[PDB]
Amino acid sequence: MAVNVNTNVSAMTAQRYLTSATNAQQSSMERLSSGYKINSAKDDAAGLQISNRL
Amino acid sequence: DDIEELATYINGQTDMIKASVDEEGKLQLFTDNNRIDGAATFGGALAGELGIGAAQDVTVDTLDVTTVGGAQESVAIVDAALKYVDSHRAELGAFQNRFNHAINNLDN
Amino acid sequence: RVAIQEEITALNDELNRVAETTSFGGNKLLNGTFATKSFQIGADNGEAVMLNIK
Amino acid sequence: RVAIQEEITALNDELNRVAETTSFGGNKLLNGTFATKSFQIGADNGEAVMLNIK
Amino acid sequence: INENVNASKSRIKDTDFAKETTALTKAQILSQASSSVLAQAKQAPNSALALLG
Repeated sequence: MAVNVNTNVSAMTAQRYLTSATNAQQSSMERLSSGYKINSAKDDAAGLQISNRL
Repeated sequence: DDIEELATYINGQTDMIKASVDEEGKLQLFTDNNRIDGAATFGGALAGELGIGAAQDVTVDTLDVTTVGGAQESVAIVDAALKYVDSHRAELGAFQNRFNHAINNLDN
Repeated sequence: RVAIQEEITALNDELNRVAETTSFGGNKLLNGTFATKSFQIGADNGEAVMLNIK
Repeated sequence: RVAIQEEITALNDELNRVAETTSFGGNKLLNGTFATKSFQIGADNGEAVMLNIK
Repeated sequence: INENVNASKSRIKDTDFAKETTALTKAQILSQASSSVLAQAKQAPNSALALLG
C-alpha cells in the first residue's frame, strides 16, 4: 500500500481508542470518590432533575 | 387480558408490527417504512371495538417525547431507523470487501 | 363523647392530609389524581405493566 | 383468599409477560413462535442439529 | 415547664448519637475511598511516560 513515514494510520487508530479508553476512565475515578454516579448534567440530564427533586 | 398486556401479546406474535399503550388504552400501532410500505388494513371484531386510526407518517425529525405516549412511539421509530442505518452500513461493508478482492485481483 | 368526637375529627384531618401530602417529588400518590400509570419494564416497546393507586 | 387471588393473578400476568418478553435480539424464545431451528455445527452442509423451545 | 423546655432543648441543640455516628462512619468510607483514588490517579502521568522510555 504505502510503507511510508509521514502518515501512521495504525498509530492514529490507537490514538482514538486511547482517548475513548481514558475518557471513560476519567469519568470513573470520580464516581467512586464522590460516591454518586450523577454529578454533572452530561451524565444523565433526566436523572439530575428527578434526583434533585428527590 | 387487559389493555396493556394485549400490546405485549401483539409484539410477541410478530415482529412486523410494534404496539403500545399511550395514556388511556389507545394503541399506537407502528409500521417500519423500509419494509412494510403501503397502508395497513385492520380487521376483526377487536379492530372494530378499538379505533382503526389513520396512517400518520412519522420520522426521527418529528420524533418528540413529552408524554409517555410519544415515548413508546419513539422507541419504535428509533428501532426502524437503526435497522435502516445498519442495513446501509452492510451495503458499504460489502462494497469494501468487493474492493479488497478487487485490489489483490488487479495486482495479479 | 364530645371529647372523643374532638379526637375523631382531629384524626379525620390526618387522613385527609396524608392523602394530600404523600408526594414522591411533586406527584400525588394517594390523592386519586394518580391515574393508571404504566411502567415500561421491557427491552422493547409495549411490554409495560400498568399500576393504579385508588 | 381474595387477597391471595390478587397475588395469583398478579404472578399469572408475570408468567404470560416473561413468555412474551424473552427475545434474544428480536426473536421470541418462550412465546411458542420459535419453531424448530436447525443449528449448523459442522464443516459441511446438512448435518445440523434441531432444537425446539416449547 | 422546666421538664418540657429541657425536652425542647434537645433535637434542637442536643445531637442524637444514632444518625451522627452513622454520618461519621459513612464519612470515613468516603475519606478512605477518595484517598485510595489518589493512589490510582497519581499513576496516570506515569502511564503517559510509559509509552516512550
